[PDB]
Amino acid sequence: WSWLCKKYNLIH
Amino acid sequence: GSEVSNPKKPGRVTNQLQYLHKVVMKALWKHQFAWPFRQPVDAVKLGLPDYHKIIKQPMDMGTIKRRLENNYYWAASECMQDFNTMFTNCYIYNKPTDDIVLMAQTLEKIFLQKVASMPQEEQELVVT
Ligand SMILES: [N]
Repeated sequence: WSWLCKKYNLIH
Repeated sequence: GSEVSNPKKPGRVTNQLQYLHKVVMKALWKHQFAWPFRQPVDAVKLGLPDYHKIIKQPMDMGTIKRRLENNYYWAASECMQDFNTMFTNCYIYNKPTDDIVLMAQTLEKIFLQKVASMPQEEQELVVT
């Protein structure tokens, strides 16, 4: 939901 | 973290640096695809134990934006190098098929198109 959550799912 | 201000480093405003700040950066910062690049990559929070071994110079749009605001650069070529470093870091660490690589490639294409309309002769600006 958050920036960190989406950044994580994107970079992995 | 990369420095955004240094009194010992020559810096100034030029017509090209002003264009990158008020035209190019203003458009790229608000772009939909910019969200992964607006702040530094946090290897601890993201679980990237080898990021800082592969990436020798981390770079993000927030650092570039602050360098433009602080007159950190001497020439527009320095700002272009930081953008190139930000995009190439993503190309190096991630696989060519990853979605984030295509996001960086698309942002890079916008960046280069906007730079094509930059003033071609660089001239220092001192009037405030
Ligand atoms: N990913």
